[PDB]
Amino acid sequence: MRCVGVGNRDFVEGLSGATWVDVVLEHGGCVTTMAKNKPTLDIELQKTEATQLATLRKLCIEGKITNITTDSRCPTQGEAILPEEQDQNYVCKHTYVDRGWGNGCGCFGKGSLVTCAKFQCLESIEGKVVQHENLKYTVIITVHTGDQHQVQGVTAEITSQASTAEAILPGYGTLGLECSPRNEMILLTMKNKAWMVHRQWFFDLPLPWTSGATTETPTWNRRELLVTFKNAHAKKQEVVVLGSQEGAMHTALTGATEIQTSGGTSIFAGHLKCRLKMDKLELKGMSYAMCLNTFVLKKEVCETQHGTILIKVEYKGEDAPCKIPFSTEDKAHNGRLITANPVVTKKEEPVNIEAEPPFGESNIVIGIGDKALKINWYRKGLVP
Amino acid sequence: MRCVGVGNRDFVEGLSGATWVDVVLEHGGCVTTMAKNKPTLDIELQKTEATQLATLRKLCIEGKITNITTDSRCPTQGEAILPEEQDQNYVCKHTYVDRGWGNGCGCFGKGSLVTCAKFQCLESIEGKVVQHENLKYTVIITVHTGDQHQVQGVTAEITSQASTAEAILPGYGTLGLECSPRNEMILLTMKNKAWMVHRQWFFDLPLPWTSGATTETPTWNRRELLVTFKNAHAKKQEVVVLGSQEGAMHTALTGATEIQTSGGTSIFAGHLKCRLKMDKLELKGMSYAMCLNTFVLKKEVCETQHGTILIKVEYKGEDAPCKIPFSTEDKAHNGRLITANPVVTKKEEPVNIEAEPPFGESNIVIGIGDKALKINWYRKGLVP
Amino acid sequence: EVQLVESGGGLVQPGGSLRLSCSASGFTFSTYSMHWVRQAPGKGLEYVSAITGEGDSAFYADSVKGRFTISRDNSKNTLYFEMNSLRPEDTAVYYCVGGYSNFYYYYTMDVWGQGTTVTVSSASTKGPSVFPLAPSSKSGTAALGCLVKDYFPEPVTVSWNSGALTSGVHTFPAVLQSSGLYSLSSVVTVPSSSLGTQTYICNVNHKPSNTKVDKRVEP
Amino acid sequence: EVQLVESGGGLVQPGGSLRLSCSASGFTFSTYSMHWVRQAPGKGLEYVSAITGEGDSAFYADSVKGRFTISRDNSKNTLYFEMNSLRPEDTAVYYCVGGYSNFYYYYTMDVWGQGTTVTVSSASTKGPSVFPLAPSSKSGTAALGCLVKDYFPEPVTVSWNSGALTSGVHTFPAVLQSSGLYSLSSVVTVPSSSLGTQTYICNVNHKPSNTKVDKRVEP
Amino acid sequence: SEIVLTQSPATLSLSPGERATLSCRASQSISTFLAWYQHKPGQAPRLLIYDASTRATGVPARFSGSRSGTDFTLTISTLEPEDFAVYYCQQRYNWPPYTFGQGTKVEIKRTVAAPSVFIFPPSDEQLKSGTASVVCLLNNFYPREAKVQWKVDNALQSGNSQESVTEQDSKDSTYSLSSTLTLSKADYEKHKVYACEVTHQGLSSPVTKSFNRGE
Amino acid sequence: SEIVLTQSPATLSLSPGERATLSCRASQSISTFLAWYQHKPGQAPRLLIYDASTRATGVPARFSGSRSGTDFTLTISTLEPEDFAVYYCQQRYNWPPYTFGQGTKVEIKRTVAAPSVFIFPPSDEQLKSGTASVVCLLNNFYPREAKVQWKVDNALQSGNSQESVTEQDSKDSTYSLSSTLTLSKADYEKHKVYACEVTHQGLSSPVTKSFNRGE
Ligand SMILES: *[C@@H]1O[C@H](CO[C@@H]2O[C@@H](C)[C@@H](O)[C@@H](O)[C@@H]2O)[C@@H](O[C@@H]2O[C@H](CO)[C@@H](O[C@@H]3O[C@H](CO[C@H]4O[C@H](CO)[C@@H](O)[C@H](O)[C@@H]4O)[C@@H](O)[C@H](O)[C@@H]3O)[C@H](O)[C@H]2NC(C)=O)[C@H](O)[C@H]1NC(C)=O
Ligand SMILES: *[C@@H]1O[C@H](CO[C@@H]2O[C@@H](C)[C@@H](O)[C@@H](O)[C@@H]2O)[C@@H](O[C@@H]2O[C@H](CO)[C@@H](O[C@@H]3O[C@H](CO[C@H]4O[C@H](CO)[C@@H](O)[C@H](O)[C@@H]4O)[C@@H](O)[C@H](O)[C@@H]3O)[C@H](O)[C@H]2NC(C)=O)[C@H](O)[C@H]1NC(C)=O
Repeated sequence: MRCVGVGNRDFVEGLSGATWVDVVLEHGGCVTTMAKNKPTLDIELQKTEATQLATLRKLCIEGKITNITTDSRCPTQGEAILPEEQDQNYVCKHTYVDRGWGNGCGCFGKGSLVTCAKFQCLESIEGKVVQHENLKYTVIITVHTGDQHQVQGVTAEITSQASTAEAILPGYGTLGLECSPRNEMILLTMKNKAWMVHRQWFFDLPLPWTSGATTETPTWNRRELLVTFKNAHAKKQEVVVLGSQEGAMHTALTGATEIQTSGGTSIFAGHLKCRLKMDKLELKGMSYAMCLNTFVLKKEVCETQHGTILIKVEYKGEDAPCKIPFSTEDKAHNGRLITANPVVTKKEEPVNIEAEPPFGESNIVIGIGDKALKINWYRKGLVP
Repeated sequence: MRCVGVGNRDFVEGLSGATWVDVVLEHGGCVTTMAKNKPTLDIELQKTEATQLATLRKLCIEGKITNITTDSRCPTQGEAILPEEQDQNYVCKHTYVDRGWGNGCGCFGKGSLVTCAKFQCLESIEGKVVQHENLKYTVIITVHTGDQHQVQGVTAEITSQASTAEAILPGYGTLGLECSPRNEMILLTMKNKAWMVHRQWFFDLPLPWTSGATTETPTWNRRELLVTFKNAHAKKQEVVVLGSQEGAMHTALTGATEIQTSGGTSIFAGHLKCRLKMDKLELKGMSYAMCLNTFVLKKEVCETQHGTILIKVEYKGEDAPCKIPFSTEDKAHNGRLITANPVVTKKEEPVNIEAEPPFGESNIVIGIGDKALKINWYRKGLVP
Repeated sequence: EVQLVESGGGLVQPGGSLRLSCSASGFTFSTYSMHWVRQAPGKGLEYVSAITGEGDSAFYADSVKGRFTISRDNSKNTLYFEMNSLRPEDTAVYYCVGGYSNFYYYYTMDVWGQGTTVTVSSASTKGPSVFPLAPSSKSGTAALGCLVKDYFPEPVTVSWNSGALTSGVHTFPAVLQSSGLYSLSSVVTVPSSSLGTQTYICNVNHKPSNTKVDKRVEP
Repeated sequence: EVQLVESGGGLVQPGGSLRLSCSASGFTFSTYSMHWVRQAPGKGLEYVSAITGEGDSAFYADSVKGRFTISRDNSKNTLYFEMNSLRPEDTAVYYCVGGYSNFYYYYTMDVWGQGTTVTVSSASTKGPSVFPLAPSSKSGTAALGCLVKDYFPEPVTVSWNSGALTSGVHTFPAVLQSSGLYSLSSVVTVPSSSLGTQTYICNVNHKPSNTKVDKRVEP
Repeated sequence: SEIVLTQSPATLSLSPGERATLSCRASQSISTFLAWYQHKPGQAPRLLIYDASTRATGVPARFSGSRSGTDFTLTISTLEPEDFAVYYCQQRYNWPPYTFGQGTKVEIKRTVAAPSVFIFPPSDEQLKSGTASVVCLLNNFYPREAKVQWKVDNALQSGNSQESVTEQDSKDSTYSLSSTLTLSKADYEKHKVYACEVTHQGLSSPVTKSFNRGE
Repeated sequence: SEIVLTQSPATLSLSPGERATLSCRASQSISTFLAWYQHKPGQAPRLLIYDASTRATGVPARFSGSRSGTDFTLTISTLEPEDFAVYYCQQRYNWPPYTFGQGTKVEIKRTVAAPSVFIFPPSDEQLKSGTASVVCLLNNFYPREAKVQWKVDNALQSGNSQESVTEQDSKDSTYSLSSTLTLSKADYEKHKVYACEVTHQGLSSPVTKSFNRGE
């Protein structure tokens, strides 16, 4: 009884007297699954887990400039030059600076100057990509019982290579699961937190970038972006590094989906295609007889968001466990029970019954006899 | 001799035998000013100073949400409500949350929910506007002498109300200054630093804003921008505050002009229209006789960036102070001296002479006699 | 030329039934395989059913299996779609698509019917309530007009000043509210220079209810 | 109609002198006040001189005072601008602007001359060096053509394949280098499908030097 | 294991006469059995090309079909006014279902045009009836991406609004949108300030239109 | 104390048929003695209106003059193809100089179009002569705001470049730019990688075009 009254709920039913049923678990919602002469089961994707992700590119967000050197020449003698202009992880700009007798030169005019600084990254972020080969899904299967709560479920794991599993459902048998671990988006990881972002958006980030290789001395492409050169009055040229882009990134990531990371493991809302074989799932309480006493409802019958009605009834007879008589009417019609094979286990505890009534006016009668419970109901359908 | 060999240099000359001359000092460059039978003077705007600036708007960059309260109603009973929804400095959103028997409600469906948080600003920035009524210009006036250095100047202040000043130039008299303290741009001040930015750019900043009034309890317009509400799976709604925008602002201010602030005083590169009366400025050394010995140059004569030539000469005679003979030739022509009235003070110290030669080939002869100094020169003009 | 023309659309109550026909002309009908493609409001094409030239074998998509059944009268040159147990989700425009075939259902070039609409809803036919888009002051241009609410089924036609005022109007697509009823808005921008000069009247026309409503709008 | 036509432009060395004339037709010249407006390259209009209908009083802007002098021959229906001591800064297009006036210089509706160009420079006339815009591989579209460098004075005319190739060419505005010489570039984009098929030749034409240069361009 | 075709881009915004290329990517190889349909509203879809590159009889030679791997591309050489419509791919690989793509809309591209924003308070008549509908109108804006946010006094409204957009206008190639927010008059009259705040590319910062109840 | 007229905006980008309004603001009151001229290249400026609101004979009634305070506005009701040109204000307040404004360019507005970027290395002939000119070309882009940055191997080049932009193309209303960077061959051959990196609105992130010397 775990998915009544949830908006994100899917009904999938085994066609043509099937023994197997296809579900696509999309995290968040859950899938209620029925097959004929089988227990109805609520299935949902508890979490998706990823480990050992390949870094595709490293972007710097806080840099540092050191080892700064200058060289200037004079208005007659052409353009200044520094060997650091070809040394890597060095960012530089030429300007002209006013030259004359006072700063040392023979004649007057504008002379070449170039400032060169050694760039280094103090702290970086990574864009890691999600390998389908290290996803690990876990599915929770609870049986859509009438067991009491106003309204514990066994779980099974799915690796990409070990794609099959068996869920033991105590009292109902063994469900077999064969799911197929079936995204142009990157995990942007920054400082023990992570986001999921479009990847051309990531590749267009105005930040210095090296590749995913593990060398502790990488060359930073577009270093320039964290270094500003200022030659205001043609007397000097100053270089300074921009200071961390952590705040700017955070502001640019408000809309992004935040992702939990704790210890290399990261958790996703994933979508897993899958399907269930219930060949060794057969219902509880087919031995039991019909129920001879009367039934009365503990609450008002309630329509769920998907059109099914939920009914809580108390049985005040003494046949100890008994199958619950149930049908609908126009004019007899036999009802569509999502809580498959309702049975009263004990006269004190009430039971929940989820049923899909026909469209229009219908009469649900529970129990047997002529003072048995009758519930007038009218199901509307106005919007898809 | 303070503005030779500077690119940012302006030549303004007193027309029609004038005694007064109009200059527009734009910080950075300097203005060389000449009037007939007067000393040439180099004038520049040392700095512009502003104090007691009116804050026009306050923008929050780091906020805090406290006093958070929730209210929800149920699928049958309409929309939830909180009195804090009209209490000010409160930011709120409605959602729907799935309701049923398990969280407390009579029937099933989506029920109204609203979360309300009390917003408060932890740290803000100001957009202050520049009053022309509290600018304070200071001008440095140095006399365009030939006094020796390879190539101390008196300064004067200009308030907006006290718009006139007198600069004593020792040995040359008193210059009178009457300048007129003559911008759709705001001083963005953040955390003991400041920038100058376009003001619709400032007004469009996506940040919460109150007005300039000094009340310690202001109402923040567009608080929403620092608060995010998340209702992912329709089970709850969470509110959190964004954390400081200092980094984002800094990144958005790289192109802005940075402004020095230290103690409410802030320094600008300003533009001051002004003009100088030299009625009590008359030259040094008109008593002196012409110079009878020969002259020889210490260096090579050098063209400046504006077409004038700079000449360093040594005099090895004994007339102790003497006026320096000077003329140009096509064919005699009398020269245009920017260093007005050159005079040799002492036979050891050389003197500098700035002169504007005619276009084309010209011959500058210095001293008197026929073994006097003659300098062939050719002035080109190819670009404005 | 080769052409199919369909009929049989309309309003159905949920769980009800309707049959659609699609008659063929201009080709030997027996040699064409037939298919049913539907399109729900604000959605893409859905390929749902198919039948061979001889009607000896059918295919049903999972969405319609066991409720819709596709059939073919070759002598009468028509294609049939008997839809049973309609749910609100079946509201759509239904096209029948024909194509010459040597294999069971495979075809290359095709021909489509006009498309017929069916709407399944518990909603009962109801005329619309018409309320005014009251303007206010900007004295340049301001907007005003009519709001057409709680009507069923589609459509309504909204005219402005009995057609004299056409430039600047936007009649918006009907949105279908949670009540199962439709709601739309028809707006026009006009200069505030002439707010108190020209009376602006809208003509709402829900002919399924035959309610015609003129509403005058003013500040 | 009312019209003025000017003459007298050309090349002047710095410190040199030139006189511009601007002859008038279609109005009683004596009753028009005359003015000289100039426009330096890549700059706005500058109002520099003015003279009354009777030429009894002149006004000179500060930029031209004491070097340019404006005069008027009313009997010969012409206006004169004797420019002396030209500096490179005086390079411009000069318009003469006429207008009927009862007061000294004030006028309301006016008439402009065609505009004549004068260029002051130490630069000596020199033909252009022509170098190739060599293309490389993108096999869609690639760009190629000619570079016309170190010439004086303006202008050059650049044609592509003797005029057969016009679509897709951009001849750029000449930029005047620090040397006092001009430099421009003429480009065209064409498909790499036909890089080795059609020979691309440019025709550079600096007629002041009468140098005509055809340059063929290929990878 | 249905074959699913994924079309891209969702919306392709081009000026007339530009070259258009639309992609359809197949869940698995279908080898060449892919067809491109054009759908204009009011009409039935019209087969343009089939077997991935063969034109259907009578369609102009502008329409072009290409296939590499699972990726198919429909190319329009020069867009005509007629060609602005929606385009669907359909695979016919083995057996039904001959699934369709979700469509790509090809629209006329325009200079950015900021919307005119208007707000309309619930009418007295409808208020008498028992419900209240506030109506925010965005008039003649391009591009179509636009955000309407309803604000009640201090609260951001959610789940109580409905939008409707017109199709691109025949004369200025622009869009207009209408958002109506409906409340029970009961809830409507417990709140004072009703505003819609519009974010659009043509607006340097969002523009809000509000009213206070009853005035 | 010259009177100075300040025109705004510097560039006014409108589609044909749109309403255009150009402002000219006077250093001090000139009361009504303000005139609007239109300047198309190759021709002399043409007086459109004078005394701030009076049209000169023969100009269309599209052109409109308004004055409030020191702020004057020229208004074009519907822009014709002919009306894309530069506009100058001139004051005639008291006495010469009858100063001109600095002009407002009215241009055709277009959809954003990213540039085609090309780089051209110095030719062998010119290298023989003694200088080297690298040429970066930006082809058919709108808007005109575009940033060309020359990069030598690790160094950002400054002060050694010159740009030239064509006027808006008669057919696609677009611009093209050519930046040439000239060095003495001496300095040219001490460096290996020559690149121009272009920033433009049509580019999601700048595009660089480079070569290595001699290859
Ligand atoms: C780039 O700049 C660093 C200096 O770092 C700066 O420090 C501050 C104060 C600022 O000035 C910032 O600009 C920089 O952050 C140059 O020097 C390096 O760092 C220190 C000295 O500053 C050196 O550390 C030294 O190491 C000693 C160990 O003995 C020797 O061992 C090997 C044997 O070959 C030898 O290679 C090594 O260099 C040591 O000399 C030890 O006593 C103590 O730790 C001492 O500080 C460091 O080794 C320096 N690196 C060198 C010399 O390579 C960098 O040299 C400079 N980069 C250049 C010049 O390429
Ligand atoms: C908003 O929330 C604050 C609590 O602040 C939170 O603190 C942390 C732990 C988190 O929970 C965050 O959500 C917040 O930052 C409410 O309480 C106020 O703060 C403290 C208590 O938390 C109060 O300070 C008290 O003051 C005592 C002085 O005696 C009394 O003096 C006057 C006399 O009238 C009285 O008005 C005053 O309130 C004091 O009660 C002193 O012993 C000691 O400092 C003690 O902590 C503070 O006064 C609280 N403010 C009040 C009660 O107004 C706020 O109340 C809450 N805002 C609301 C409810 O509107």
